[PDB]
Amino acid sequence: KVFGRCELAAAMKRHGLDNYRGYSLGNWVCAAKFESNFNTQATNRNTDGSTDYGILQINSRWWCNDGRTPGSRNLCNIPCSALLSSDITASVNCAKKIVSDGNGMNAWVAWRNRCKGTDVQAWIRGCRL
Ligand SMILES: O=S(=O)(O)c1cc2c(O)c(c1)Cc1cc(S(=O)(=O)O)cc(c1O)Cc1cc(S(=O)(=O)O)cc(c1O)Cc1cc(S(=O)(=O)O)cc(c1O)C2
Ligand SMILES: O=S(=O)(O)c1cc2c(O)c(c1)Cc1cc(S(=O)(=O)O)cc(c1O)Cc1cc(S(=O)(=O)O)cc(c1O)Cc1cc(S(=O)(=O)O)cc(c1O)C2
Ligand SMILES: [Cl-]
Ligand SMILES: [Mg+2]
Ligand code: NA
Repeated sequence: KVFGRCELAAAMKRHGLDNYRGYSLGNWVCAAKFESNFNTQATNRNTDGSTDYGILQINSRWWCNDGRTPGSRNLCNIPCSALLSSDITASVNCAKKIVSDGNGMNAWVAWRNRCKGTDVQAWIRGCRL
């Protein structure tokens, strides 16, 4: 599934991401934009044998189990396939875990490089939230 910005902003808000650990809603929408282009099916391979999965490109090295990332962790206690669902619930809950574990949103490369210190509110303006 591919979200529009306002659609994703609404879903994320419903899932309690707005101001989660101090990060306003637009940060989460912006991160999803540059990580996955709002695509729940997005996957990207890493040089360490891990894979980044789903709307927020959560990786199999630390956060989920894909059965093909030797020696990795599964700190969100989920199959990586759950991060590829049309329903963003697993992705959102795992992202909360990543952030609340003390990693910040800085965990997300694309967010750090393209969202942090920008007008992230642009991502939600004009939406009917
Ligand atoms: O894209 S929109 O934000 O305009 C939208 C609004 C409503 C919708 O019903 C939908 C989209 C369709 C829809 C989408 C999704 S999602 O893309 O996966 O996020 C999920 C649902 C859904 O009907 C199912 C659903 C989930 C939840 S949740 O437990 O909070 O995630 C709540 C609802 C759902 O229908 C109720 C609901 C809340 C809201 S509100 O944003 O809280 O006002 C709007 C609409 C609702 O149907 C009314
Ligand atoms: O990720 S967070 O938004 O939670 C965060 C907030 C602050 C932080 O200090 C950091 C993270 C740590 C941090 C990370 C990095 S990174 O490697 O690029 O991820 C860089 C810095 C940093 O403190 C250094 C730094 C850079 C910049 S920049 O010119 O925009 O690149 C600004 C600042 C920095 O400390 C000041 C600053 C701005 C911001 S703001 O989000 O732009 O308002 C938050 C915090 C800040 O310390 C307060
Ligand atoms: Cl915002
Ligand atoms: Mg990425
Ligand atoms: Na893993």
